[PDB]
Amino acid sequence: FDFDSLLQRIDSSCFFSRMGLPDVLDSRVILIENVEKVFVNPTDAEFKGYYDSVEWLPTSMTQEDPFYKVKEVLPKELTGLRIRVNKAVMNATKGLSKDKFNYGPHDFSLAARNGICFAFREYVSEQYLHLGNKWEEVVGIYFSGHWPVGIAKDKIVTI
Amino acid sequence: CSTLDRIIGDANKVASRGGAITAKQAQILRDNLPVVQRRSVFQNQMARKEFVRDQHYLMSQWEANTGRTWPTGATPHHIIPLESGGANKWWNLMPTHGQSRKALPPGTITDLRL
Repeated sequence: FDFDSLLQRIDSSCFFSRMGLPDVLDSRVILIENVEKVFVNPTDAEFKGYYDSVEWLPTSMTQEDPFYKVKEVLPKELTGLRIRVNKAVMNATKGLSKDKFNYGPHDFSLAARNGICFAFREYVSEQYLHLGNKWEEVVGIYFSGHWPVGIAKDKIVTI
Repeated sequence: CSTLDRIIGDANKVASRGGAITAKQAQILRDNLPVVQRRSVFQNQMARKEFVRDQHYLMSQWEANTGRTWPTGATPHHIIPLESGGANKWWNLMPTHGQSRKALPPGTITDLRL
């Protein structure tokens, strides 16, 4: 695990730039067009039956990791890395367009910015402690310019 | 009608006698809480604890600010729910007698005056 390689990848990234473009990702991805069709007026055709099963990925620091329920005290090094990945992702997410994050009275821009920082903090925990690859999958979608919003069995719902 | 107007209208139908939302209270709600932020489960649990801790102070302030006695045996109801981003503030309380879509993710900001 190379932490500086992650910071330069974050450095040269284009987060949220490909939201609503019909790109080829993992077969596990369910692609929905926009925030309206995920969160305000969903249809189970676009969710491919999985709407009943979906849980939103965390969009706030006070929410629980859905993949690993790690109760352990973290190494001080890891605490240090999580603060540095958070600041890296905060700098790579300045001045996002609000239009792709807004529908009607709903603004999803804070949820998205919290959600991407959450995913990268947990990805660093995952790779540092060798816990698995659940966050590696989510972060790959972020690096491709999309927003993974939801887990429904082995599927990742994304814009 | 705005979202806020409909919530205020609905809440008043179930208000204790002598406990209706007043013109003043409705304007304060409109001014102080026009946009709300969805709370996490944990943030909702802490907001509920804050209420249990402050509710006697908040009921006194309801009495002093509307010039009315707290209706006998009424429970304090949040007009804008805590989970939706409602406030623990006298102007968000009203005394009371006692579908499809997943809830919005925490951090979602909603403008109520649309």
